[PDB]
Amino acid sequence: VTTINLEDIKEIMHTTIRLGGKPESGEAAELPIFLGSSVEFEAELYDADGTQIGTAKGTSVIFAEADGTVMQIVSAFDDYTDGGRVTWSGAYTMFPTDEPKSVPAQGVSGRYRGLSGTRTFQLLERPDPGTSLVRSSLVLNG
Amino acid sequence: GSHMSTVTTINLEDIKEIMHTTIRLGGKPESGEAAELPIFLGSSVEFEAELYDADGTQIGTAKGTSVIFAEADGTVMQIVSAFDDYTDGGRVTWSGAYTMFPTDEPKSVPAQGVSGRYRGLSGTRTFQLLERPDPGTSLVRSSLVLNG
Repeated sequence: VTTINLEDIKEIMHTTIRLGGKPESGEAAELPIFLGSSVEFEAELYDADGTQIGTAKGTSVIFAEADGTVMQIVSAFDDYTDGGRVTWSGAYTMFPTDEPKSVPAQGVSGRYRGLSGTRTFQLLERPDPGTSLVRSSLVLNG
Repeated sequence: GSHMSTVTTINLEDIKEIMHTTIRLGGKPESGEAAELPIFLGSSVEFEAELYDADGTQIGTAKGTSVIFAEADGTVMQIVSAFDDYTDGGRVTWSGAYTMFPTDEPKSVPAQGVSGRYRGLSGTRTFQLLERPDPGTSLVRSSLVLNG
């Protein structure tokens, strides 16, 4: 039974962050709609020795649940030079912002195809709105 | 990179989807840590749906969440994270971002077979809003194409 286990991924994430808010014009202004704050990102992925192992790209958007829990939804994927492509997506709690977060992941190509598991990501440093340092990990099996 | 081999095909067309929705307006956070931050809660939909073939036989269920946001030029988008569970015992995840408007044209995001006969296949999940027979319900025409 195959198990894949990437720990201590260094993830350098180039972020485009958008405030959102009430639409002002267009069809959306005539509908009950708020635009959520969003992050569009591209990232380089490195192993714990600093060797690049791949890249990532995705989008996350802020929303809230009935109980008042502020959430983020993300849809993203990794490309691993060695392993292949791994999609990942789900909703996770926004707060606290410095704890590790995880959503389900699916391997879809290369040696990762047909395995599924969990993609993890923890914000270490956000020095400016353009780049974040993330500590990441991936487990797949099947 | 993604998978280009298309040795095996699964093509599900003309799925009739009865979608039950929980709609939240969103807006500015009113309490807590989020309120001190410059953020907006996107309008969101949490949904569960029964999936039928064209004969009225249930072929599965779907569950997910979608949220409205916008691109830099102001184009309104939705992001969705979801999955189908089919009656033959497999799951297909699907997620991505698509342009909101017009709300009546077919939309689609990438899809991944994760278990059952779908495992290891990849492709596209499509969905088209046909009508809203009441504020809690959407009737959707859907299709799923997977290969690998």
